[PDB]
Amino acid sequence: IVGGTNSSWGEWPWQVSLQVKLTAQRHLCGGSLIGHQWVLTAAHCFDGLPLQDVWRIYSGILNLSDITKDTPFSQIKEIIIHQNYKVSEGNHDIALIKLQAPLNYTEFQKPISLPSKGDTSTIYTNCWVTGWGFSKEKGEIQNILQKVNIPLVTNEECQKRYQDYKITQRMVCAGYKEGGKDACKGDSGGPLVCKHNGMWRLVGITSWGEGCARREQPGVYTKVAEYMDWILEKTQSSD
Amino acid sequence: CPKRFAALFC
Ligand SMILES: N=C(N)N1CCCCC1
Repeated sequence: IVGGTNSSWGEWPWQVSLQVKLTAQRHLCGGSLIGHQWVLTAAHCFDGLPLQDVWRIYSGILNLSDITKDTPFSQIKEIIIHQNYKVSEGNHDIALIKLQAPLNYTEFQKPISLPSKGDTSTIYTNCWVTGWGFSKEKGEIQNILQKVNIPLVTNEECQKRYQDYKITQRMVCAGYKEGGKDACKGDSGGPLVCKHNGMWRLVGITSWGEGCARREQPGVYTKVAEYMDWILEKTQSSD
Repeated sequence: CPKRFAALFC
């Protein structure tokens, strides 16, 4: 996260860190707990290995440097990548992770609310993006979970900034014209959440953009509302 | 995965 600030405990209790351990352990992506055994993230987080014994999923963690050998983590039972995701194209950048065991809910480990299958965001005037990603282009992972407040931008205005692609109704864009606040490398798969009437809810999944926090280059997010039929079908079927 | 995506190795 570029231009953000350090979060406090309980602000973002759905945020998870998706890490891999081979010989060394590293944070690769964000994710959102959406149910007691389900995490929602980006499909592109799995380009590279989908052999899921490598993954360690940390929840209830605000500061990564706080992680030790004894810190509990979740393992992966199943990975469900959207059947129409193609890495080169970038459409349908969404994936579900089923955990090997359900998690007990606490003030620091709770699911984010999901939108209904057909909303518009114009009530979403207060949106935030979180993660442990770089604080600048060619930066490094941040220890304390970062938060940043970013305005949503219309797909028409987003499309102007990206003539090379492809801005569909299944994407949502957010950013500042002057730049300086944005998601960045390591923030993939994490939440774009908006607060409405005192309830938070998941509007987007951090996906792509040109560089980080550049002027007139907003962040592009998978629009969760447009995949709610898919999310319901896959999780009900698997359960 | 392409340059525009945010995974570390994209
Ligand atoms: N929002 C931006 N800039 N991103 C999204 C996450 C991948 C890196 C680029």
